[PDB]
Amino acid sequence: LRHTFVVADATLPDCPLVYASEGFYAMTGYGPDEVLGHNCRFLQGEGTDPKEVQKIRDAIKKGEACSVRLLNYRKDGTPFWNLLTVTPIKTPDGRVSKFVGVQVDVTS
Ligand SMILES: *[C@@]12=NC3=[C]C([C])=C([C])[C]=C3N([C][C]([O])[C]([O])[C]([O])[C]OP([O])([O])=O)C1=NC(=O)[N]C2=O
Repeated sequence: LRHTFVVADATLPDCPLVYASEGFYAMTGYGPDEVLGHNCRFLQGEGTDPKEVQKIRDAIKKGEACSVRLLNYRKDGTPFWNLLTVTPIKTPDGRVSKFVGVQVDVTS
């Protein structure tokens, strides 16, 4: 099934995206110049459920995995439903270094 993939740097305080797959840029309409070095939340908009945004904010603080269903918006403003799974990548000393994300457009 079609999916996209990003990597966030958890050594920086606000988890900026440091790598994105070609499908991520193609699905959202943003280019690497507007994606790299930024937190993923720019994809959110009016109808994004803050209860689910909270679930990811908390899971990132606690360094746990998480899977939420988020209303996101393309660059041209049109919406799409984003099934998002965030996975923590730890160093051998237990510290979280990166977060990785699989995003599926589940608008069907
Ligand atoms: C975004 N994908 C995504 C991928 C990774 C690896 C991580 C760590 C986060 C996301 N987010 C969410 C965003 O970065 C942030 O974690 C949340 O908005 C909650 O934090 P705040 O401080 O804003 O309450 C993703 N958010 C999206 O909307 N779409 C994704 O694809």
